[PDB]
Amino acid sequence: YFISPEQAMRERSELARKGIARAKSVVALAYAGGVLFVAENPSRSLQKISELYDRVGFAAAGKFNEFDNLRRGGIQFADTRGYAYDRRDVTGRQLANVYAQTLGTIFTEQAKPYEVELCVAEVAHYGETKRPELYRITYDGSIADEPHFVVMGGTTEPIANALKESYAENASLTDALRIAVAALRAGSGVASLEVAVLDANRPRRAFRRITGSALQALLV
Amino acid sequence: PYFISPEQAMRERSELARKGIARAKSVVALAYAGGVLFVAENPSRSLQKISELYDRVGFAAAGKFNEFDNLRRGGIQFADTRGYAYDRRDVTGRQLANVYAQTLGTIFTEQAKPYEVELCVAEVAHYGETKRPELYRITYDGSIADEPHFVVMGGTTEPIANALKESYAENASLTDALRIAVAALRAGSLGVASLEVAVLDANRPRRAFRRITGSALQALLV
Amino acid sequence: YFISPEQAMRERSELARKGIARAKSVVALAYAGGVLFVAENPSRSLQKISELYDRVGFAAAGKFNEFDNLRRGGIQFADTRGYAYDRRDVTGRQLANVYAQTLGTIFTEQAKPYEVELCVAEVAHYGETKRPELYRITYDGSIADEPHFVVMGGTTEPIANALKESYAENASLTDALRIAVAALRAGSASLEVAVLDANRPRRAFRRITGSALQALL
Amino acid sequence: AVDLSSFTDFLRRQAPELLPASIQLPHGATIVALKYPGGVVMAGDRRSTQGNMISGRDVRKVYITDDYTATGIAGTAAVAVEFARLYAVELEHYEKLEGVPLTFAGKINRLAIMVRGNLAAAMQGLLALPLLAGYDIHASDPQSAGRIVSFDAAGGWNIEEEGYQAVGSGSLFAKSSMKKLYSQVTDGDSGLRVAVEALYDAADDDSATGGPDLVRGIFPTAVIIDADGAVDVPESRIAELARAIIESRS
Amino acid sequence: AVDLSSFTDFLRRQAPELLPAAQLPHGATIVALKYPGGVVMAGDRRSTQGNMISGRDVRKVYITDDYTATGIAGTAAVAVEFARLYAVELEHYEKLEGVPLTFAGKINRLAIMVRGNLAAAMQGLLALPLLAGYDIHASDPQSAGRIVSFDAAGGWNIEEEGYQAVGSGSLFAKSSMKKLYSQVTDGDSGLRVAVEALYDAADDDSATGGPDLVRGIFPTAVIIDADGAVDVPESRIAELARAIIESRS
Amino acid sequence: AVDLSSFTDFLRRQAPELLPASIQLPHGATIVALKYPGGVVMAGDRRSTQGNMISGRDVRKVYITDDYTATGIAGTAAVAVEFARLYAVELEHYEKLEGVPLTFAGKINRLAIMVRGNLAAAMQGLLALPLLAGYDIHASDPQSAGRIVSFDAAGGWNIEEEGYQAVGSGSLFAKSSMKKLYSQVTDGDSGLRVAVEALYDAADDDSATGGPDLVRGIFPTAVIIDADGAVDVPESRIAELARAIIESRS
Amino acid sequence: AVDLSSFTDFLRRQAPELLPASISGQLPHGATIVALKYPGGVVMAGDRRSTQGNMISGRDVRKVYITDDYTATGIAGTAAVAVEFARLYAVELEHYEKLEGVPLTFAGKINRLAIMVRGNLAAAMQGLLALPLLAGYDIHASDPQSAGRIVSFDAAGGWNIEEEGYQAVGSGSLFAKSSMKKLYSQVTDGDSGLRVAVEALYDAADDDSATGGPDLVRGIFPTAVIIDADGAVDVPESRIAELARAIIESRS
Amino acid sequence: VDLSSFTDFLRRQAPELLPASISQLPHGATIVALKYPGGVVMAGDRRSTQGNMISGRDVRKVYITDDYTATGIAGTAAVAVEFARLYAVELEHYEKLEGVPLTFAGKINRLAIMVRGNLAAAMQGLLALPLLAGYDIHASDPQSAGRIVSFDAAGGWNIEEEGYQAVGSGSLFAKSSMKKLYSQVTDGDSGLRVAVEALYDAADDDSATGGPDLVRGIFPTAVIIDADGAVDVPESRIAELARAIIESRS
Repeated sequence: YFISPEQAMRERSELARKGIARAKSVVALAYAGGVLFVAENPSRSLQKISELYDRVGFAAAGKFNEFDNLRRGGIQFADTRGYAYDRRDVTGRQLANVYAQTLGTIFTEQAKPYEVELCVAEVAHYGETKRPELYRITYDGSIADEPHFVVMGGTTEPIANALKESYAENASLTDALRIAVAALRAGSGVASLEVAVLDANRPRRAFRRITGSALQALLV
Repeated sequence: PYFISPEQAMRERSELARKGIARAKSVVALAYAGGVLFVAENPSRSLQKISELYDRVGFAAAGKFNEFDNLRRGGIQFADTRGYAYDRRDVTGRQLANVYAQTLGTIFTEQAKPYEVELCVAEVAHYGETKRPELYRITYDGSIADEPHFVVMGGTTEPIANALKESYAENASLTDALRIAVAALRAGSLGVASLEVAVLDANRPRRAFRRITGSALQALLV
Repeated sequence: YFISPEQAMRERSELARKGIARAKSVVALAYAGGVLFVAENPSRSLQKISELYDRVGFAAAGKFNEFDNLRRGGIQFADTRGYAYDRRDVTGRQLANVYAQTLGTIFTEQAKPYEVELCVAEVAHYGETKRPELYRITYDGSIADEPHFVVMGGTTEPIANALKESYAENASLTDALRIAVAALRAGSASLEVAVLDANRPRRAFRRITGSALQALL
Repeated sequence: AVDLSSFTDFLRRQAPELLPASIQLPHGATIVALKYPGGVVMAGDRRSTQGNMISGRDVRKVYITDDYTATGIAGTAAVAVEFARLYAVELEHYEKLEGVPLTFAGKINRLAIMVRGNLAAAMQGLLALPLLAGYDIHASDPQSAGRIVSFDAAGGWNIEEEGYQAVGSGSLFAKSSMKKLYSQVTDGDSGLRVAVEALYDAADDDSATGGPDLVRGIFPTAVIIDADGAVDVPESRIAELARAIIESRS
Repeated sequence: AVDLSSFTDFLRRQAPELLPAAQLPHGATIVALKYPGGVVMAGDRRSTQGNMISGRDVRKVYITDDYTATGIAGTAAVAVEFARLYAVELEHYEKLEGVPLTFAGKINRLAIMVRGNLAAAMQGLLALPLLAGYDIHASDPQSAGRIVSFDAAGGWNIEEEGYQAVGSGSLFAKSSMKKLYSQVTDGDSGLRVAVEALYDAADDDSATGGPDLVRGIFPTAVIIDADGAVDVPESRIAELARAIIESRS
Repeated sequence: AVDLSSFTDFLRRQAPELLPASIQLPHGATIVALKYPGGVVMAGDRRSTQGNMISGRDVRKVYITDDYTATGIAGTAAVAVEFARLYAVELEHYEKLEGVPLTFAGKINRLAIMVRGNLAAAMQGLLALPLLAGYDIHASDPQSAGRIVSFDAAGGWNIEEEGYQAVGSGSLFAKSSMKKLYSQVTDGDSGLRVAVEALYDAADDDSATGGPDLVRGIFPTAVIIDADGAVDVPESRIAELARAIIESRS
Repeated sequence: AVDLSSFTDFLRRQAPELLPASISGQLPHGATIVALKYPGGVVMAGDRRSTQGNMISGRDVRKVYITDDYTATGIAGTAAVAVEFARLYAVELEHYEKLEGVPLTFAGKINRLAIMVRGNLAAAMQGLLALPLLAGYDIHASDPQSAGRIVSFDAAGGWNIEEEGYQAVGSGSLFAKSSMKKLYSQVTDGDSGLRVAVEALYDAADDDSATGGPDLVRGIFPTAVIIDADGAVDVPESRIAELARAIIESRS
Repeated sequence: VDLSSFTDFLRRQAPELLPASISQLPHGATIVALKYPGGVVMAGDRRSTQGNMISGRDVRKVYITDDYTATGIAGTAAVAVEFARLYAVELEHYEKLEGVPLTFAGKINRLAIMVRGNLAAAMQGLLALPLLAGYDIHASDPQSAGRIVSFDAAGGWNIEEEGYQAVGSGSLFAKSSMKKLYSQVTDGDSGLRVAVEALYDAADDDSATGGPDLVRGIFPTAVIIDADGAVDVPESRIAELARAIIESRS
């Protein structure tokens, strides 16, 4: 005989949700500045938000070793396509499509699926005027195209609604930051927060981490 | 869990697939004077459930994205390669469908989990020829169907299928066909921002596939 | 009998937990001198605390053949990266991140997971002024960024609290040594001690043994 | 793992021994081909030489390879014979697998790949230079349907706009002769005469090309192809045409 | 390992045989120049084997996508294999990724095909391509036109001069354009200058064929502006040829 | 299979075709680099030659490879532009994977491995001889921070404590010229003059090195790097420095 | 397989690229290195020149390196190859120590270096030649006075523990050796040994244009390392400059 | 098949350790060996040369490889030492694994395989020509127990019935000398005298073989083997024998 697919399906699926649910949370939202990344993160050495390519950012929630492994593989894919073609040929859509294929395969063929949820975000190139793009990729490889914000990690509904109620299409960075912080606290300080943004204004490398003094200032 | 008989496995596998599909967005493909029309509901602007495979051959799918994007890419590899080893005119929709059947058929039987996808390969005639468009639907099982006028896949079909059957017109103009398709899609439950539309235009000399988007689409809708 | 995904994890996880629970204990804490390593160890030939690279130390608890294995691979990884680039490019953060990936994989793919828990510690380079760093990596592959001390092996809570109550940021080596020993006894030649020292120009690691160790106490 | 439906790609994968490529062999031939309205004709001599010695006098170098095409091969005899058999199988194999014959352009491309894949062996003397003659059913105009294609050693192929072509050791002589006689081609009979005459001329100036042997009764072989398919021309009709040319030269 | 949406890369992995890696028929002259809002490219039709003329109808300039054309010189066989393959490589990426390559990515891709043929080129199967394109993404339409040349090692160069040529008569064609360039003010004057530079090359190089009046065979050309790439009609060139011929008499 | 977090090591394992793996071509360039208080400057000519013919006159050979370093590559043009691109990606790849840039010594070591791994191809004439200029933030003294590193064909690297260096066909002329002009270097503007002058001198005695073209207005390209990072010198500032020199030689 | 706790092998097994195995189907070179034994000690020194044909390519090159607490290596040959060997050998030595908790015996350190050399024979045949000289203090030796060690290697990895009391390698090595043959009886301690060494190097630079002698205008002098029971130490520049001027004024 | 072979083991796990190489050096030596009743003695010179230069004067070339055997190696100094070290380990390894030492025939065969597997390297200069001397305990007669075995470069081995043998650059001279002196061997003392004299004669006619150095006090090294096992002959005993010979020649 073989083994039950519905059974395997269900158990593997439940296992992944539990790991993520028990995990720290992250939010990403569009703003005039472009895209804002906020995640609750006590540690000072372990990132949950990173740069993938020029105008492409990455945020994740779940088991660290598992998503840091995905972050690396993603940076390898981007650097390689930008080398084989040109930097301008690398897109958020492509990185997302890759992660989908990957999580999809891990889910189906590995021992344990990946207890992770991730977000790939892309702002426009210096000077262009393009709406920011946000993608969420599930542990099972499902992929979603989000118009304004994405929430992942822990218990989301609260955080999600909180954001649904207060979202602004073109919020100033400080205002957007406050809103994000509010949703996060509402969902469940500088020391406890990891923040960074993809800045359209930056000429080439959009990714910037907002830390210490500057963050505190922005917070209030 | 507990191991079952092969007969049981087919039933389970089979169910697992049917559910995944039944739970996804829908797509319709229908013949028209223009050639072939593709309509699917896509809230997504970047994601594509409808694509060009070769010159006069288009593809549409429903199911799990990563899984049918995977099959979309393989088909493009297969077609480009055959067109290169022989000539572009030797690549046919019949061949691409035959391939997908073999592929899904094997994934179904040998993979961990079967593919939660349903797909359609459509082919219009070459610039200047006069040939009835061809539509093929390929199941997760890998079974293949030769459809004369239209194909429906994704989500709950019966409503869409019957509605489409009732309003289908053999020589419908591009505008009339699009409207009918949208109406059929609605029975499964639609503007330019929740729709993904494209055609395999027989009129075009070489690359028949064309995406109808934004402004142009909007005018077509109403 | 046969088991389920959720089951398998609890079992593997348990098996690991027990094995670690059943091994000798180790503590690592920040101090003015840099980092101190104390472990209860009866044996005179089998180490639980080792040097990984110039300013990077390693300490572990669990099954010996299993963590000696990881000590070796960490020395291979560090030497290789320091050769391909420069010695100054090798960091504790990197070694920790590697161990996380490794235990993470062993945990998921091996017939049995590793009954080990480990600590990677890094002091600053001669002359720099950087807060020591300590990382704990579990059998599960989970990684933690510890600000002042780390405890692993056997029954920790006692040892942990004992340290939580008595920890001091700038304690002298003798003072820090005494604080660590006190915490260790609570947990319960036969003791293994070494330090990562900022003062040393290149190799921070040093084992405190015999007479010098006795005097320090 | 991409199915090409290619007999030769299958062979390389499974039974490489059967492939032609290897590593003074018998060689030398003159082959001509021309287009006449509603048709194409192709003919080749019968000689084979090793150095100065005549090794063969009955050699057939022109073969019908499918219902609408024929190939004539010039070069080492061993290589040429192998290529023709294999190409015909490759063509019929794709037809059986896909239920439909290859388009003319696909047939050309396939032959080109076989040629190009022999370039290494050609550099070492195992040279096979083919000439392809075909009638295209899907061609828009029936009168202009006939096709002539030549291949260079690297597989480069060229469809002949000029109306005629030749390959082999006496090819220059044959081509210069057709250049003069071509205007006299108005149908398959006039075109056939112009072909055998060009081969006669090649045999006249090249010792590697054999002309009509009246003592043994060996004559060039020819194939003609029009909308009704490819046919082998019967010997007697060529003997007749040869005697005409001969008598006419004396 | 890592998918690159590259047709050539795929071919080596699954279909190595399809991949390409005396004397053979060779010799060509190809020119390309920029005119405001456009670029034009033309090539001769001759093919030689030693001193013998092996071909007189050879086409060496091909539209490779809606905004680019490539002209290749060297061994005729290797140069034609290259145009077909490069066009497929370009359209394959577009279908896989739903968006065409940026101009710089199209150049980089061609450079990799060339460079990977260096070994073969050393042994005579040389292919020296010239790429002409209009870049839609370029800030100014007038400066939209692009000309890129490749050396045998894959090195590529975007010409800031305004024109370029490759092939056996390339020096003659370049020297000729050096004098005639100032007369280029539009697509018609620019096409004239191109056909003339090719005339001059055929005049001093026996390997480049000039216009043949008896057979009505003339260079082939392609012009590319914001509205895409188009084949110039033979007749259009033929009458540009006579104009030059008559003008030289 | 330790992960070195190297982009090229990754390419080698999974994408060999991308790498300029190697089994007359345009060449000829002169690159100079010098240290001035609190800074480093680097400049290169624009010529490319094939034999005696001038194949290029706009070639750029000096590239900013990260915020604090630039590389000038002399040798076969093909092989050098590729080397600069690859090296820049290698550097930024490690930074994104490790969240921190390589130490200067690490950057040097990485370039040396790329060079040394090309020795076989360089034997066959696909030579690439690089020059590396950088400012080290980590270094204790900002004024003496500037760094110049040269590489021999086997990957050997030397850190020049002289304060200047050059590579390429006119490098001897450029180095002898700087040997006399160096004492005049006291800031970033004098150092950039001396650099443009050394390059002028090289162009004067070497036909493979092109000097300032006043007719087309093409000038050497330069990059300067101090504590605030690496910057492209604007054409106009170089053009003015050129006239200064020309004017002054007349 | 059998683990040897060898960093080299590991590189070979998983990192072939890192290894200076740059052997394939004029580079900078030229140096003179000397080494001699004094009671309870050993000293080693090397010049600073590098040449490419007749051109002087380097004038500051360091060719003598402390490789562990009780050993140093001087490598003459191709400059790029020699420098790579010195860094690699030092890692290989410290790698074994960390893995096994104990440093290699002196005989083990020799054997290991010999394998690295021997495995470079093919590349050496092609001009990638590095010929090393090893100097060390053996703690385990019964006699502290006789503890110092000098080992030379031929291109095939053959090694020889010098019984003479001194050795040299490089383009000026014959001159340096002939010089020490006369000056050796004057060696009684570390300082007299260090003087003899700088003189032998002076004599090599006098007869060989590939070996550079003391540059008084730029102030570049040979580099040296001395090793006794307290470990290996870099001799300070000024002590060598002083010693140089003594020899120079004494030759005049 | 486990052969209990240390070399065969390295071969599949650690080739790097193996002496054998593929893809000038110090050398030269003279090694003699002779049979005396109830014993065998073997001796070798101490010189090493590179061209005309004397590269070594203390070289030991004769080693006790086991309790009843010794080997002396000629050819390239590095190769010979590696061979001697390895051969001894190979012998002791089989003994430990099987609890019993190899028969004499087996020890010969094993050395022959090591030699033969070095032929390719021998063709390129890394030559190692060994001489094996041993006492066989299991031999039927104690007097006839002593053995001398020589090897050609292909591994061919020969057991010497003549009573003596030599290898190396001065071997012809040493063999001609022993041919005259052999009848004087009646015991181990006389036999060791003839061996030291044959080596003296080889040094006399060959500049690559060094004779007794009375100024530095360096003499040939020797090993004697009888029923009680192999022992190194002490230096003084040989020095004294040398002086007797020198005195006697003056």
